Amino acid sequence: GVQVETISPGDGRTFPKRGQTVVVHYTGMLEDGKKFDSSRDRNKPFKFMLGKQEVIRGWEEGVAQMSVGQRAKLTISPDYAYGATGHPPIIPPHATLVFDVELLKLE
Repeated sequence: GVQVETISPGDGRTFPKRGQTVVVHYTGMLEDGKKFDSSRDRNKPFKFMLGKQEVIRGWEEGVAQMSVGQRAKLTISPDYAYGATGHPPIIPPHATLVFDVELLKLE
């Protein structure tokens, strides 16, 4: 599944719902800390629609548990990420992923 650990608190009140668009900054890392992707490096927040299945399951279910303004560490099992096949060569088979996610706003 996905484990959500707070880095810094959000408002504690505004949680995203299915169909809403979330705006986030994120960094994705493998278990040894290697970064594989980051919106901060592009200086461009990332948007996705909750429930559209346009991101991996853990990032979706994890952000659903975040409030606006929160920054959190999401640890995601491979079955909630890229599974047995992965995303070669950047994501190996059966990889647990760690994302640092900041929920900036809902649209």
